[PDB]
Formats: sequence, C-alpha cells, structure tokens
Amino acid sequence: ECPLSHDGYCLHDGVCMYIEALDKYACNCVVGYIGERCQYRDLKWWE
Amino acid sequence: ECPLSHDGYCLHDGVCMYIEALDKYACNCVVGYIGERCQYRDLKWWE
Amino acid sequence: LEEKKVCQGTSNKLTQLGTFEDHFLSLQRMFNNCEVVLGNLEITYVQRNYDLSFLKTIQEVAGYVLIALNTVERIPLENLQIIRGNMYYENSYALAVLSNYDANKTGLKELPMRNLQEILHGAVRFSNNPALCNVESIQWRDIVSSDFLSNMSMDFQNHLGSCQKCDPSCPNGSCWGAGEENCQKLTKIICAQQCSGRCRGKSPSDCCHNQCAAGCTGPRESDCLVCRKFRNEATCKDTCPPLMLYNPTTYQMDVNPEGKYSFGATCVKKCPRNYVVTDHGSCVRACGADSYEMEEDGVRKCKKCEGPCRKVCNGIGIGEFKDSLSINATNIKHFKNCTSISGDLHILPVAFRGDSFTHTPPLDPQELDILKTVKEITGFLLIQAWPENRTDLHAFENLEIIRGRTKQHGQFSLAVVSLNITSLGLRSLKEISDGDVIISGNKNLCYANTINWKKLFGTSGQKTKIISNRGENSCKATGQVCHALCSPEGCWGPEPRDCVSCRNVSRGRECVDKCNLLEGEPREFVENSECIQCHPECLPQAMNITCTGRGPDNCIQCAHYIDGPHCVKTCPAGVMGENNTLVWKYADAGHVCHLCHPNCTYGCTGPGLEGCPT
Amino acid sequence: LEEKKVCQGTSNKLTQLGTFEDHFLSLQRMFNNCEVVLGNLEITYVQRNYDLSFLKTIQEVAGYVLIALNTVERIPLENLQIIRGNMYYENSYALAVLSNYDANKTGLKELPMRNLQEILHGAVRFSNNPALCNVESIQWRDIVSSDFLSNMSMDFQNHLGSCQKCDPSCPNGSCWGAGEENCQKLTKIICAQQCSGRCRGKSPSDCCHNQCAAGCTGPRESDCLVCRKFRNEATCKDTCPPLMLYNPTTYQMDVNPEGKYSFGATCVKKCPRNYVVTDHGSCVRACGADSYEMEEDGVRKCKKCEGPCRKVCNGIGIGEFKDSLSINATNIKHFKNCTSISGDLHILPVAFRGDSFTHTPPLDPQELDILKTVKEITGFLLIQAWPENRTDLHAFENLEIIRGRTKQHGQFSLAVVSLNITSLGLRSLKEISDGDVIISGNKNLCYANTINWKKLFGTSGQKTKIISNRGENSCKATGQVCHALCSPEGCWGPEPRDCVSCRNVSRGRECVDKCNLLEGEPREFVENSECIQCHPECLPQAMNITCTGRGPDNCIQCAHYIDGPHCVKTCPAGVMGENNTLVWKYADAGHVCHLCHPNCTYGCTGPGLEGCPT
Repeated sequence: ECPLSHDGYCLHDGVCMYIEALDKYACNCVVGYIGERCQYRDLKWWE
Repeated sequence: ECPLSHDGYCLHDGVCMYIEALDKYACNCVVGYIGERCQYRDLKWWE
Repeated sequence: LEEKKVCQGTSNKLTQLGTFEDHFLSLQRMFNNCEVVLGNLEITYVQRNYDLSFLKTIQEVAGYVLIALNTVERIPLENLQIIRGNMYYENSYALAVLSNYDANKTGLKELPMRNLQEILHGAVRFSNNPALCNVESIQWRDIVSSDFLSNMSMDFQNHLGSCQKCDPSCPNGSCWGAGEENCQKLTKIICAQQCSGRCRGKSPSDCCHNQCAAGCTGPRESDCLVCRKFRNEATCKDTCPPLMLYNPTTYQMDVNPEGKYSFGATCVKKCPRNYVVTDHGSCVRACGADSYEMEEDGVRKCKKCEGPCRKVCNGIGIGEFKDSLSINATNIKHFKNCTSISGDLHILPVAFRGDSFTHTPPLDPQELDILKTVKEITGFLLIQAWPENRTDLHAFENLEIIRGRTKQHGQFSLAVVSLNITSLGLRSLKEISDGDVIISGNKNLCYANTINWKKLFGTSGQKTKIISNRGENSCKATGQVCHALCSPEGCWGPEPRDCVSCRNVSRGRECVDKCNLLEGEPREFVENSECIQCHPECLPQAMNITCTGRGPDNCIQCAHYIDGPHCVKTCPAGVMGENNTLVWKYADAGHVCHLCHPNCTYGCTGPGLEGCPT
Repeated sequence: LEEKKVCQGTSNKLTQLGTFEDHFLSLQRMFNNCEVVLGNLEITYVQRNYDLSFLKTIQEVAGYVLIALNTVERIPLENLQIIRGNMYYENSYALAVLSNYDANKTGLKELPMRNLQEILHGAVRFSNNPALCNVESIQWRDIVSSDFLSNMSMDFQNHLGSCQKCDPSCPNGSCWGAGEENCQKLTKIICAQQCSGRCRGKSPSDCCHNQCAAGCTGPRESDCLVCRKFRNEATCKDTCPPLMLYNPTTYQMDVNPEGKYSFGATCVKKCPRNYVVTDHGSCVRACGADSYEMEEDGVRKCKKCEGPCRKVCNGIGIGEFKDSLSINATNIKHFKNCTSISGDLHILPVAFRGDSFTHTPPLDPQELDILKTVKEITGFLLIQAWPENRTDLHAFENLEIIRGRTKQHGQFSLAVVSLNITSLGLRSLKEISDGDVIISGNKNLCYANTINWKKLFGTSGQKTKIISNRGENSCKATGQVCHALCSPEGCWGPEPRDCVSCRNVSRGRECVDKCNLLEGEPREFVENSECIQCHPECLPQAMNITCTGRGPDNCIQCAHYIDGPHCVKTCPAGVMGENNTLVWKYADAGHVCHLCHPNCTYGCTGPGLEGCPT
C-alpha cells in the first residue's frame, strides 16, 4: 500500500496503511503492540 | 544634674543633662564626639 | 478524595491497534474512569453504536486532543474544562478535529464540549467532518489564547444542515449542542475593562485572580477552577513559596515558614525519595553536568563534584535522542564509558534487524560490551531483543541500581520480555528503587522465581509480574537449579558465582563452604563471612592459624624477621627522623632486628658493634 | 534615572553635640543635599532664626523621624514622601514630634509635610508643642497602616488662636500648611472595595499596584512613586526575579535571562567583590553557621566545611553584641579561638576604665593577647584606645585582609586615631578590601606615609588620610626611619621584619638583598620575588643556576641517582605498583633507574636474573 519510501515503517509485523482523507500514512499494529510505529509492547495487558 | 545613678554615663567628658519636658536624660557631647552617649569620635571631619 | 484519578494518555497519533473492536477496547482500557489525562486524548476509528459515555468524566488534558476518523454519532466530552496543550499535533494544535466521516458523509454530529473554556496553548483545527453542526456558532476568541489566534484553521461546511436551532437564551447565537445547557458560557470577552485575566460576570467587581485558568468562582487565588501554574494544596501560585526569604535589612536569608518544594506542577513539603533535592528547593530528575549523587542522610542531593567528574550520558529519548527509539548502531558509540545513564535504556528488535526507514545499519551483537561499564539507570530498562547466541544479560552484569525516575507505561522499571536467554545474569543488581518488574514470555529461562524481589524494592506498592517463563517443574528435571552452597535467598544463574548471598564464606564474588584458613595457598582470615588473605608476610604453621588481622600486627609468627608486632620481610635499613639517625637493622639471635649505632658509620650490615667491619 | 544621593542619617536621640550653634552645623553637615536617609532623621535643638532650607530635599527616611526640643517656627519637611519605619523611637513610633516649645510658649508652628502619604511601620506621636496648629486637620487613617492605628498617640493644642483657616479646595478640614499647595491628598480611604493597595482616585479604573507605597502615576507596577519591597532598576518587584526557573514538565531548573542577584534592597546583575554570593542570588554579609568561605571563581561563595571548621565569632554590632559599646571585660571571653571575625572591632577607652552604668568592671591590659588568633575581619577596625605601656599594636599581627563590609560611618575600614602608640606593627597586613583608612592624631607612630596603601586597596575610590602624626623630619632625624636592604617602599616597624614589598626578594617572612642563586648554602630560585629552596637532590651548581622549580623535576643535575623525570636519593625498592606487584629498580651507568626482572623478589643489583642471584 504505502510506497517503498515507507517500507518497514510498522515494526512487529505491521500493516502500514494510507489514510485517504488526511493524506498521511499510519500503521495497523497487530494486537498487543502500541506506538506510532508499533514499536513498543503493551506490557500492562499481557506478557 | 542627672542623679548619680547616671554618673559617668556620658563618655569622653560628657555633661549629662535633664530634659524637663520629656522627663529624660541625655548628654551634651564635646565637639568632635558623637553618639547617644558621646562614645564615638567624629572621624568624617577631623583626626 | 482530592487525589483525582489520572491517566497516562496515548501517544500513537493515527495508528490503529488491531481491528475496530481491538482499537476500541484499547481506548476503553485507557480512559475508563479517569479525570486528568497526563498525556494526550486521542479518539480515532470509533464506529457507530460504540458508546463513549466513559469520556464524560475527563476534566483536563495536559496535552493535545485529537478527534479523527470517527464515525460515531456523539463524543460526549461534556466535562472537559481545559486543554493545557503541552504537546502539539502538527506542531501547532492543542485541539484538532479532522475528518470524522465515512464514504457516505454521516459522521460526527454532536461534539457537546459545553464546558471547554480554556486552551492554554496552541491553535485549533477543524476539517472535513460534514455532519458536525452547532459548532460553527462558537466564537473561538474567548477560548483560544490571545496569541494563537493566528494559527487557527476552522471551516464547518455542513452542507447537509440536518440539525436543530440554537437557543436564543445564550448570546451571539453561540451554542455547543442543542438545548439550553449546551451553549457557550463566556469568561474572557465579556470582562470589565480593568480585568487582568478572565472574569465571572460583567461588572468591574468580579475579575478573578490572574492565576485562574478556566474562570473562577470568587476573586481570590484559592477559588479558581484550574490553576494555570503550580498548585499549592488549595491555591494556584505562580511559583512555589521559596524556602528562604532574603532580608533586605540585615542582608541575611532566613527560613520561610510556608516554603515548599516544587515537584512538578505541585508544591510538596517533602520530595519523593528517588528525586534529587536541589539547592533551590525543588525535586529534580538529574542535576547538571558538574554534579553527582551525594546521598546524604537519605536525601539524594548533588554537590559540585568529586573533582574529575564521572561520565553521565543521556538515555534514550531524553536529551538529543528523541529522533531514535532504541540503541541502534548509530548511538551506541555515545555510550562508550558512561557509568550512569541519565534517562533510560531501550533495546528493541529493530536495533539488530537494522531500520531502513531511519537508515541506521544493524547493530553487531559484539558492540553490546560497551554497556559493560554502566552502574546505574535513573529511569527504566526495557529489554525486548538479545542476540540468541548469548545466554544471559552479559552486558549488564555490572548494573547495580535502577532508580525509576521515568517508567514505561508509567508503571514498569525493569522489563525483560520475549527473549531466548537462559539465566538473567544481573549478578550485581542490588536495588530497584521505583517501578514494577515485568519478566515474562521467555521460552527457556529458569532461576527467575527463586529471587526474593521484595528485597530489591526501594518503596512499597511495587510488584513483579513474572509469569509464562520456562516451567517450574522443568528446571528440576534438567539440572537448572543453582549451587547448593548459595543461601536460600536466591540466585541469578547456575554458578556458585552468580548468587545473592553465600551460606558460609565468600571469596571475591564466589560462594564457598570452607575457605583457605588452615589449608591451601591463600591462607585467609574470616571477616564478615568474606575471608581474605592478610599481609603477605607470615607463612602457614603446621595446621594452626596462619594470621588473624589484616596487617602484621596480628600474625602469630612471621615467616621473616619479627620486629615485634611490626613484622616486615627485611630488617629496616635507614628509617628517617629528626637529626637523621641513620639507624639500620640486622638479624640478631632471636631473629629480631635491633637498632644500629652511629659508631659504625658504614651502617649496620652486620650485628652490633662487634660484627660491623668493612 | 539617577541614584538618589543617600546620607547615613544620625542616631543620637536627644543628645546635643557641642554648642547650639555647632549642633546645628552638625545637622547642616549630615543632611545637606541628601535625598534618601539610610538611617534616621533627627532634628533637635534647632533654635529660632536658624534656617532649614536644606531639609527640602529629603524624599524618604528609612528609619524614624524625630523632631523634638526645637524652637524654630518653620521646619520645612517638604518633599518627604514615606517613612519606612525600620527602627522605632520608644520602640513604638516612626514619626515623633515632641515638646517643641521655647521658654515663652513660642515653639514650632509650621510643619508643612504636605507630600507625606505613607508610614510603612509604626505609629505617630505629637506632644506638648503648644504652638502647633494646621496638622490637627490631617487624617491619620490614610497615613498609617491599619495595623498600628491602636498604638498611635496624638495631641494638638494651639491655645493662642492665631491658627489660619485653610483653602477649601480639598478634603473636609485637611491641610498641612495653610494654603492650597499644602493641604492633604488622600490616597487610601477614597476608593471602592475592588482596590487593595493605594488608589489615586474614586474610579475603579485608576487603582495603584499593590507594590506601591505612597501613590502611583498609572495602573502598572512600574508606575509607583516609591517601591514597597524591592527595586529592579525600573520597577517595584516583590522579590527579585529568581536566577533559575523550574518548569513542571521536564522536572529540572532552567537559566533565566531576567534573574538578578538580590543585593540589599535592590536587584543587581552581579554583586560587589567583598560579599558572600549565595546560590539563590542573595548576597549576604556572612554565610551560614555550618558553611565557610570559598576563595575564588572571581567571587567569595561559601562551601560546607568538613566538620570542625574555622571557628568564627560574630563581632561587635551584630545580634548578641548590640547592647555592648566595645569589647568589654565581660564579653571578651567569647573571643578565645575565633579565626575570623564576622563583624568589626570597636576599641573604646571605656573598655579600659570600666563604667558602672553597664555594671561592667574594668578590663585588664594583658587580655588583649586573646586576639592573637584572628586572621581577617569583615567590617571595619576602629582603634581609639590602647594601653600606653605598649609600643605597638601587638594583638593585631596576624591580620592580612580587611573586607570592610559593614564599615564605620559608611566610610572607614581602618581608623587608628589619637594613640600613644609608637609603631603600627602590621607585619601581616596584605590587603584592605573596601572602605577608607584614617591614620591621624597618633602621638608618634612615625612610619605611616612610607607604606603606599594604594597597593592594598582592592577596590577603587578608596583614599587614605594621614595627618597630625609626628613628622618624619622630627622622627627620621631621631633614628627611627625603617631598615634598609628591603625595598624601602613599605615598613610597619623599624626592623626589617615587616618591610611591605620585599627588596627585589624575600625568604618567607623576611626581606633579603638577593636569592641564593649560584652560591649560598641552600640553592634557590626566583618567582614573584620569593626565594624557594631547590629539591635536596639537585647538585650544587658553582657555575650557573641550580634549579627552575621546587620539585626534583627542574634540577640541572641530580645529586645521586635519577629515576626518570624525577631526581631520587635511592632507586625505589618496595614501592606499591599495579596488580599488587612490588617494584625494584637498579642504578646503571649514568645512575639511571631501571626496573628489576619480574622474577627478582628480593630486588636486584643488575638487569634480569644475571643481576639477582636469589
């Protein structure tokens, strides 16, 4: 979806999207990970 | 004038007097000596 | 109950945490039952029929407020009073409401934040939400600061026009929603001509203290609604009352009875313990370069320094490190000999893979030895990737304390998760001052449940979440229990070296049962259960005690010349004093070195004055 | 703006200095061309037909204002605006007017204090001045704060009747001097409740800032007439702006471009050299009890000593000693082992006779040797009395610095006047920081002009006054001019012991004609005109010089052996090294020291094993 300038953007098996309206890019973090690039791990709610 | 309860009160040859109105005693410092009881020498004007 | 509940606030701007149901759950777990968001309030991807009624409690947001990509009908932020705007979305907005619609143009319709009265910083932005109405009627020069009226950006093109009228019982056709309660209540553009900040009515005798932030109730500093600066236990000061008041008459300072320490946006009478009490009477995280931790009677002040001032480098994020988000192979060098991290550590899987979106090359797993010198962490240590070749946290064997100034998710200070290491290897960790410990999700890691973590906790209320590691009844059946000689407190690894405390004796780091007092070459002497070898001059008797004290003043017989209790290997040969009596010694009958005489001018290479020829 | 001409202000309290003619001359001397009385203003015994056309510039009195026993009819305290009332007369009042009548009831009549508005502290007293009308009209609720309206005592009685009624262009019967220029201006009891401080009108739009004492010109704090607490060179702050601000977001202090050091009752950019700079920015006269002075950084900060530190005792005129005139026989005990004096020294002839008023018995002469411990002093030195038996100032032979912080009459640090002393005896004096010196009136003293105090005055503007001593021609012609061979530009005694400026050189505490270069018994070198001995290990050079420094590193040739850069007496043979390994060396051809073979434990007399048999 998002061009190869933003490849490997979303860490931890991310699904990088393209926001149509705001004309920006974003991530689709797999469950359990938070952050703008899905970098961290949601420690409070699992291992 | 001042009763001998206040003898030698005025240093450097003071002339202790009695203010009639205020009912208080005070000195009559020789020239060149200042202070409440003629203690200090007026250094700012002479030797 | 004045300790109103707080949140941490998300910081993932436009990302989606899973699906629409998983993202909405992550939104609920965060902001359910809390009144003061300490970070940001982001509301994205919330579809229809999801009830956001849990938001009606929020009363303050210390950062921006983003409301985007929703398709819900109403976002009931009807108790929000202020948005401090300590952090801007797109560099200039403390409230941004963009594109709440799907591809049929039925999106947000009711944003009834009737109580929003002040935005201490930043502009406001609205865009592309073509079902939001009854908000273009809000006159935003009463809310947004007097400075930031040049960065604002608002357009309400509700071409559909499918909502009610605005009640004429509020001035200037201004309202937030429908009804009478949901309309604008003004406190800044209806004031008297003399008012300093904001007011409560129109008459000249109503202006509020110039520290009240979102309007007040009375004309004092102690009756504001929100304090636009420090708060002092009832009031809203500009600065916390200083501890000492300089007396302009006697030219000497004297203590203030109401002086208080300034800890964040609050004036507290005593700093939290893991907080550097500074000279100006204010709790700090880490004082300047020319300083160091002078722990003194409990308070962790910092003096000038111990001359040459040891290395203290900046942690990840804090300082010149906000760009990068882990220890990549571009900022590892700056940790060369740093013995104390001012900040916090982030070891993340992207550090080894090598990020292309930031261009930093992969980190070679041998460059982690640079971390061998660290001795203290002020914030938190987050470990999520370690080279599978290595078998324990070798780069942190010298780690000695984790303070816990900053924390991960505002709760955790030690975070070892999802590794393949076998034992911890933090052999020198003595104290985790503040935070929680998350050690979980490691396939094959034993020895983590033996340690008594309550012994490393500087405060009370901390707890460890140690779960889902290698099974308990699987280290027994492999030989992965530590040394029988280490005390029942615990052990980090399998060796007798990496234990918490020894049972009988210690030798450096190792734990041993019976050390070398009566046998062996290092004939030691026991002292605080750590037997050490003493003055190297006195050989072992047959089996008796070889030595009892550190120096020569305690050994029974010295293997060389015995000068009474002052044993040395040789005889003195010219000790110095007044008038310079060049007195030498020699080996008399009883092997005692006796004083020389000035008669034999050639010193004393022989005994006395009868055996001192050339 | 320009600094207002200050005058020190008398403190005599009803004491007459000299004759009626001369007492007035003293008043004419102290309060002439003065606009800010730093102390008290006392106008006593001014007799009829004596003018007071110089009191029409006093704009502010920092202490009290005493007007008593006068006989003149018009005391024109015209531009007096505020009486800060720091001190009090009768421990109650800050403006007293008492018993101003002459013999035939014709005393003070016109006291036109029209510009007076404020009295920051204390009550007011008017008494037994029977010829005083035109002040009964004033209302003492505008003037004195509401706190002291109970202590106030007023009495007015003009039995004569020649009291002119005053112009009706102002407040109901309220006039200072009969006319329209000299009637009262109310600025506290006329304004609505919405004001707190002063108020220049009845409209809530012309209110004065609370940091204004008499009255304002506009609505700001930079629009006051006189400042209430401090003065930041343009405006009336309440506390000087802090040097560093603490932001509640990043939890650490931050430099402030508005911060000012709070010196006196003003805020300055930096403080004078002789003051103790604190970290807050305060500039104190004497740092805390636990602390002790620092030496450098360009300033005189105070560090915290290492336990028992140099005992300092508060000198005369501070706290525990304010009832005491000089160092009595009683109070001399507390000066036992004081190393420095935070204060100043009054040596008064009452401390040798012993007055019965203070119940103090006479002091004994030999007690003055207790002062042989002190080494510097902070304020001034005031020497007026001294036992005729002694020929020099012996108790002061250790003093090297005179800070001159709280000087005498605001001018004099050193004051040696009218003594039977023959020698000053200042073999230790090295600098006089601030103030002025008056060496005048002494019977002999002789050596006093050949000192060149210009080299002892650290600050500028300091001047000496040396007159009325035994002239040189009458003392130099009587075998008393100081010793030769010692750079005669300086001598505090006949012998060469002192000699300020040591010839071209000096041997410690004594001056000499030349250093022991080339010849002599001890070899020496020259730096800053001082002769320091070479290291014993430099060879006596009969040709050129011997060394270029103290250490054995600067020798031209060693006396024995040479262990590298240093000149040693005997090559090391048991010195501690790395890894607990001892150190043994040997002397080769050029007496150079090289290490032994690692093996050789008993040392070695040659290279390697071919040097040590065992």
